[PDB]
Amino acid sequence: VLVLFEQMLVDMNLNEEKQQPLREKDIVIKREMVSQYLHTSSRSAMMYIQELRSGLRDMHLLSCLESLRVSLTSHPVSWVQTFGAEGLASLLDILKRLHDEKDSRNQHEIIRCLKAFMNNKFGIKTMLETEEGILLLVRAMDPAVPNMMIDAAKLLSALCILPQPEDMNERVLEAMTERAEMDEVERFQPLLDGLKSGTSIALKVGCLQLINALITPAEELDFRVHIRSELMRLGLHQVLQELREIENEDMKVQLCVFDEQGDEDFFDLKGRLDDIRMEMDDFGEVFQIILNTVKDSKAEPHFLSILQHLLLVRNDYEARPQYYKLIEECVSQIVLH
Amino acid sequence: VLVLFEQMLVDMNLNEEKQQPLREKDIVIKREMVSQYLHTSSRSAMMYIQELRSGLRDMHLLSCLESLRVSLTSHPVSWVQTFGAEGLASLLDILKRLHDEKDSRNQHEIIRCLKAFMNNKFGIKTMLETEEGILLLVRAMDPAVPNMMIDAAKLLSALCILPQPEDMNERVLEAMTERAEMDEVERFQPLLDGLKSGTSIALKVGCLQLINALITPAEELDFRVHIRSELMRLGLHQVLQELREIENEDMKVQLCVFDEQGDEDFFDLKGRLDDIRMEMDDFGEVFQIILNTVKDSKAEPHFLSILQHLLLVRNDYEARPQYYKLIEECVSQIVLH
Amino acid sequence: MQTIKCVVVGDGAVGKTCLLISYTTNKFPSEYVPTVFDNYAVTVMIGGEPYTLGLFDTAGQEDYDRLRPLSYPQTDVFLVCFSVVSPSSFENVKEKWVPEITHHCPKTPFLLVGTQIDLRDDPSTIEKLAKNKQKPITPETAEKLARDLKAVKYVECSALTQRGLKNVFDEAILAALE
Amino acid sequence: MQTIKCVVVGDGAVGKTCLLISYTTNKFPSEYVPTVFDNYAVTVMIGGEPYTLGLFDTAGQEDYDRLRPLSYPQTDVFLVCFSVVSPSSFENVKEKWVPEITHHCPKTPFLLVGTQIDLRDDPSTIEKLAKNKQKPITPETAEKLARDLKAVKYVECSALTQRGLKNVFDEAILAALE
Ligand SMILES: Nc1nc2c(ncn2[C@@H]2O[C@H](COP(=O)(O)OP(=O)(O)NP(=O)(O)O)[C@@H](O)[C@H]2O)c(=O)[nH]1
Ligand SMILES: Nc1nc2c(ncn2[C@@H]2O[C@H](COP(=O)(O)OP(=O)(O)NP(=O)(O)O)[C@@H](O)[C@H]2O)c(=O)[nH]1
Ligand SMILES: [Mg+2]
Ligand SMILES: [Mg+2]
Repeated sequence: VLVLFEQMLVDMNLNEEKQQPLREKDIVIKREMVSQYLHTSSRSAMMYIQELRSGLRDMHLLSCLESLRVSLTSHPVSWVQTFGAEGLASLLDILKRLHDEKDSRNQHEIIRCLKAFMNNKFGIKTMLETEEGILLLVRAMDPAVPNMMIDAAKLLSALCILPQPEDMNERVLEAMTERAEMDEVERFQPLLDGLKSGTSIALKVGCLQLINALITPAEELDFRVHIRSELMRLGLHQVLQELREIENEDMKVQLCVFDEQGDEDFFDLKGRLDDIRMEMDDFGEVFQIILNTVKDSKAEPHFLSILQHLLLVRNDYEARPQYYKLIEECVSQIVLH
Repeated sequence: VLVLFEQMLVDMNLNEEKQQPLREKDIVIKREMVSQYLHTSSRSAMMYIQELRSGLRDMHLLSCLESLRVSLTSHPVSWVQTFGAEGLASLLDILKRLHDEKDSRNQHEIIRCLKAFMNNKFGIKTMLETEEGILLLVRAMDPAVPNMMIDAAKLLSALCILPQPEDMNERVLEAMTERAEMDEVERFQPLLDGLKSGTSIALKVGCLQLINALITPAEELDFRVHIRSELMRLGLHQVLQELREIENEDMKVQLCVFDEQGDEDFFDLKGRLDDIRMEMDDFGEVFQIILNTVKDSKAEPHFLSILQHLLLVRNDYEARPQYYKLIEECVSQIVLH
Repeated sequence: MQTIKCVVVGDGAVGKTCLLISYTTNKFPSEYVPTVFDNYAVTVMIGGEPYTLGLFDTAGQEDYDRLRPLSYPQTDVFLVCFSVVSPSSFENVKEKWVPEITHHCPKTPFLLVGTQIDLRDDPSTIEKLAKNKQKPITPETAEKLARDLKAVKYVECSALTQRGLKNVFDEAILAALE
Repeated sequence: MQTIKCVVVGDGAVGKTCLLISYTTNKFPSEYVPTVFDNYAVTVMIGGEPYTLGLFDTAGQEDYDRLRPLSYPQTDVFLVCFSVVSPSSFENVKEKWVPEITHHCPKTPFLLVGTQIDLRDDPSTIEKLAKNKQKPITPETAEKLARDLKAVKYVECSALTQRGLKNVFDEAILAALE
C-alpha cells in the first residue's frame, strides 16, 4: 500500500532529510503521488544515444544536449539507469570530438549533463568505471570558459573527497598530469589562471576548492608539501595575498582550509628540520646521507644539479657568505612555505 | 669687456649647449646682462642658516624652506657657495629632527632644497663630503610620500652614475643597508613598495631607475646577480610582469635597461654552469669543492643549512626524484633568473 | 475537481509561495519555509462568470529536481518566476526553468513573472547588487527575454504590496483560455 | 625708455611666446623654439591716452632657472601662465612660479593667465588627458587658485584664435597702474 512510495523516494534521489516532509504527507496525497510517479515513467534514453551517435553539430547538437540535461536532472534515477554506461560512452565520445576540432557551449552542456548524471550513486560509480571519464573532466577546466571550469572543478572536487574508492585524489592528479603532457603546459596552470584577479569569485572559489581537495585526503606529509610547492612555484603565494583581501564568505572558508593545512604541515616539516640540525651538524654527516641515499638513485641527477647551481659564484667574491645567506632564505621558503 | 660675461655664464650653471644662444647676443645685450647680473648679487645665505638654527616648526619652517629652495634654484651658483657646507649641515640637522619626531611637507621641501643644491658641481661635491648626507636621501624614500621619493630617488640615481668618486653605487647601497638596519625592514623594500600597482608611473619609473643605477656600474657579475636575486626574492619578477604592460615611454626605457642587463648576466652565469657541469660531473668532485671552499669559511653555516633543507623529504617517499626535480627548477630560477 | 491548472516555478527565495499566499489569503507570511509542494485554489469572476484556478506551488531547491515533474501533468498554464532584484534567478529562467517546463509540457503556454518588484527602488538592495557589479532587471529587459523564450507575456508584481498581483493571475487565466 | 614693465613666466610649451607674438604682431608662429629671453613692446590707447607696455619673455626650461631672475628687476606686473590643458603647468604655478616671483619681487602684483583655451573642448586633447586620469582646468578652478595665491585676478586666452587675448594685457596695465 505504501511500498511503492518507499521506492519512489529512492528513485527521486533524496536523502533522509529531504524525504522527511514527504513521509509526513497523509495517505491521500501519497496515493496521488505514486500514481503520477507511475505515469511519468519526454523521449526515452535509447533515442538520446541514437542522436548522440547521429553526428549532430553546433546549434542542433546543443538542443539535443540541453534536452538530455533536463532528462538527466528531472527524471527518476531509474531513467538515468537506462541511459547508463552506453549513454555515458557516447556522451564522452562527443566531448572528445569537440576537443579534436579547433562550440564551448556544446562542451559546457555535456558537463552540465555530466553534473546531473553524477549527483547520484549510480552516476558516480559509472563515471569512475570509465577509462577517459576523469581526464575529460580535467580537460573541461578551461579558464577561458569560467562556468564550465566551475562545473568540472566542483565535480572533480567531490571525487577527491570520496573515501569509497581509495586514493581518488591521486586518480584526479594522475589525470591532470595526463592533460598537462598532451597540452604541453604545467599541470596546475589552469588552476592558477583561474585564480588570477579578473576572473569571477565563483571560479576563484572553485579553484581553491579543488586545490584543497587534492591536498586534504593525502595522509603523507611529503605528498602535501610536494604538490603545495609545485603550486607555490607557479606563483600561488602572491595570488594568495590577493584573495586574502576579497570579502566573500566562500573564499574565506577555502583560504581557511588551505592555511590551516599549510600551518600544520609547516609545523611538522620544521620539526623534521630541527631534527636534521641536531643529528647532521656538519658536512661529513650530510655527505654520507647524500652518498647513501641520493647517489645511485633516480634522484641523483637533480640533486647534483642543485649542488652545481650553488657553485656558480666565485671563491673570490667578497660577499659570498651574504649571497649564500640570501640563497638559503630562498631555498628555505621553497622547502618550508 | 666681455670677461665678466664669461664668469656670469659659469655662475648660472649652464653647459656649452645652453650657453650658445647667449654667446650670440650682441655686445649691447651682453652689457645690460652683466650689469643686471652685478645688481642681483632676497636675503643672504647667512640669514637662512640663522633661521634653520632658530627652531622653526610646521608652517613657519615650511615658508623658510620654500624661500630657501627659491634662493638655491634662482640665485647664481656663487650664492650656493656662500650657503656651502655650513648651510647643508643645518639643513641636514633639521631633516634628522623631523625623523626623530613621529610634516612630510617639511621633509619633502628639504629634499627640494637638496635637489637644487646638487644640480651643480659644488653642490654634489659638498653633499658627498657629508657623513649623513646620502643616508638622509635614502631615508627620504617613503612610498607614503611619492613625490619626495621620486626626488630622493632621482638624486640617488645620479650619484650611482658618478664615475669621479669610485664605487658610488656601493656607497648608496651601503646607506640603504644602514637605513634598513635601523628601520628593521628589507633594504630594497621601499623600492618594491614603489613598484606596486596603485603607485604613480613617475614613482614606478623612479624605482626602476634607481634599481638600474645600482646594478649598471657594477663590473663584477657576482655583484649584479647578488643584488638582482635579492630583488627577485622580494617578488620583483611578478611586479615586473605588471610594468611590462603599462604603455609609457619612460617605463619601457627602464625595463629595457634592466632586461638587457639581466639577459647578458644570464648568458654569463649559464656559461659558468655549463663549465661546472663539464668538470664537476659527480658528487666526489662537488664535495671536494665544498670542503676546500665552503667548509671552515664564513659561508659554512648557510651552505650547510641549504643542504639540510634538501633532506627533509623521507627516503621512502615514492616521488622524491620528482620532488627534487621540482626543487631543482626552483633553485635554478633563484640562481639563474 | 476540474480547474485551470496553473503551476508556479522559479529559483528558491524568488517569492512564489508568498505570491500565492498573498494572492489567495491577502496575508504575507513573514517566516521563510522552503516548499516541497503545496496546492492552492481561487475563484475569479470574469464578466459575471466564475473561473476556477488550481495553483500548484513547487520547490525552488535543486534537491527536489526529480520531485517537481510530478506537478506537471495536464498543466494549462505555467508561471515562471524570477526576482527583479536577483539577476541570478533571471538567468536560470533561461538555463533551467523554461527548458524544464518545455521538456515536460511542450506547447503549453507560460508567463514570465517578475517578483519582489517593491525592492527594485530599495537603495539597500541596489547597493548590495552594485557591490557585485549587478543591477535590478528592468521591465524592458524582462520583456525582451519573454519574446525570446516565446512566453505569452511578461507580468510583474510585489507580493508585499500586492501591486500588479491580481493582474498576474488574470493574465494566467487568459493565457490558459486561448 | 620707461614703460609698464610686464614679465611673462610659466612652464615650457605653455604658450608664452605665442601669446606675445600673437598679441604684438597678429601672427602665430607654427614652429616651436624654446626661448632664452626676448623683449617685445606695444602701445595701448586708454581713453585717448597712449600707454606703453614692455613685455619680457622668459625661459620655461629649468636649465635657465638661474638666468631668469635677470628679467625681474623693477617689474611692474607679472603674467604667470599655465595651459588649461596641462594640469602639470597649473600645479607649477603654485610649487614653482608664484614663490619664485614673490621671492624676487615681493609686493609687485601678478595675473594668473590661462592659455591654449581653444584646446579645452578639443576631444583629442580631452581623451589624452583622461587616459592619464586628468582633465582640463575649468575657469572656476583657476579663479580659486588666483584668490589663494593672492593674484590680482585670473584671465585666460587662446593665442591661436586671439579670444580673450587683448583683455589679458588690458588687465595687466590696470594691475600695474593700481
Ligand atoms: N520585499 C519583498 N520580499 C518578498 C516578496 N515576496 C517574497 N519576499 C521574501 O522572499 C522570501 C522568500 O519567499 P518565498 O515565497 O518563500 O520564496 P519561494 O520562492 O517560495 N522559495 P522556495 O522555492 O524555496 O519555497 C521571504 O523571506 C519573503 O519575505 C515581495 O514581493 N517583496
Ligand atoms: N592650440 C593652441 N596651441 C598653442 C597656443 N599657444 C601656443 N600653442 C602651441 O604651444 C607650443 C609652445 O608655444 P610657446 O609659446 O613656444 O611656449 P613657451 O611657453 O614659450 N615655451 P618656452 O618657455 O620653452 O619658450 C607651440 O607649438 C604652439 O603651437 C594656443 O593658444 N592654442
Ligand atoms: Mg515556496
Ligand atoms: Mg617662449
